[PDB]
Amino acid sequence: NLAPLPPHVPEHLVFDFDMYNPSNLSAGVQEAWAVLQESNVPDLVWTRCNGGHWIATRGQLIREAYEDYRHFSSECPFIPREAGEAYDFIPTSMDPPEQRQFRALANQVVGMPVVDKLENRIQELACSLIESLRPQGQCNFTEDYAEPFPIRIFMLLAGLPEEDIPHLKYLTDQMTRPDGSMTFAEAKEALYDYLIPIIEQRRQKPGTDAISIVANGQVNGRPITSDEAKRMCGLLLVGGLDTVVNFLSFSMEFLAKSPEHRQELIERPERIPAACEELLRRFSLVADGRILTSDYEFHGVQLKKGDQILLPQMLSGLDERENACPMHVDFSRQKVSHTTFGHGSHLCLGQHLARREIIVTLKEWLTRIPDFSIAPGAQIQHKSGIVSGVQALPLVWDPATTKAV
Ligand code: HEM
Ligand SMILES: O=C1[C@H]2C[C@@H]3C[C@@H](C[C@H]1C3)C2
Repeated sequence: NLAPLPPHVPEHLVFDFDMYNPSNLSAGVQEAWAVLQESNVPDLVWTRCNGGHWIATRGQLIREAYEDYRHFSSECPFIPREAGEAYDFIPTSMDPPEQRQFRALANQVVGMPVVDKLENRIQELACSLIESLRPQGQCNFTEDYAEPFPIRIFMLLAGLPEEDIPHLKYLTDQMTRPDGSMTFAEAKEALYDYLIPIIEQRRQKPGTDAISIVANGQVNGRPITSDEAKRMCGLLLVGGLDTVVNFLSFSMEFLAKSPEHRQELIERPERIPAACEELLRRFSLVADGRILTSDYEFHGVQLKKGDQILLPQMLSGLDERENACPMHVDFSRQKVSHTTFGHGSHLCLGQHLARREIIVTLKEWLTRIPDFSIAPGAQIQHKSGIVSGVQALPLVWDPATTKAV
């Protein structure tokens, strides 16, 4: 289901890439996308899939377009257009200067200072989860770790019931990796139905949790509106529930297949941080976009007002012009170049938290379970979308090679 090519589009710029179901999926999701960067592919393509939209294929263009909010508006950041349109999250669906007051409040909630306060819990949960798995000699890493670890931390931060996870997680997933089961607007509303009463409650009676702080915040000197708070909290949820979770499964699938990479990290822990960045570059997973505010000519291509463009953050650090031998994982790259957390005014406030969680996982897993692999005859499936993911991750190990801490 291809949409008819609009008049302004040169047919030589056509490359029908399905962000929800790319052709090379079996190879790995990063590998499916990376098709976009082959020699046969122009820098700026038009896809007839998912209603028709441009895609920038190179790090140089992606960065440029991210910097340029004047032309590339966040007002409609998701594809398909109906999704982009229903999209009302704060501060993500706003351009500067309006975005700033909101970002500033989001940052109070998820920023460094919060990470620093949550450290011991992050550590405590990881060690608790891993120690619990260790003696088993096998898990479902996605379900057994990647999901609980980050989500239980977020639930704790937000002051929400762990019981709500399954419902919440389903809804967040419909938004990034739609099933057809629900439209975006519907998923969005259900999430909002959830949030509304909570916000009310926290406006009347303030906690110290993330939601209580957002609900009672000041922005441009006056108090945040209930609708505003609902719109920030909605984003905080998708961020917390759908990001780190997918990231850890890609990284663990790689560690499982690469003993040499595991060893390195065991012997020379001083490299953990560097390895983390390199994993963030290699297993990049987010792709959203922007909307043209007007007619514009970008790198010789005519963009029309209202066109959407996908600016795949995942792609920048996969770009040969940015990284020599991109698909190769090398812990000692002189320069790890990526835009994994985005670029421009919308750079991820949740990045400090995301790194702390990744570094603790790596440190803590490798300590106790140094030797593991993917289960004999399990087939690892990737899933593509706004945020890509791994279906299931069956791991096996010999209990006897583990170390109790
Ligand atoms: C590996 C993990 C993550 C990745 C790769 C990631 C990626 C991104 C990207 C690419 C953007 C900007 C998108 C755009 O410009 O439209 C973004 C923004 C944001 N992310 Fe992260 N995210 C991650 C984890 C988190 C976490 C754990 C949270 C906190 C709950 C979070 C909260 C946010 C927020 C609040 C923004 C909006 C900032 C603004 O609009 O000014 N993210 N993220
Ligand atoms: O609306 C969202 C923004 C862009 C990406 C990452 C995070 C959660 C979802 C998908 C921030």
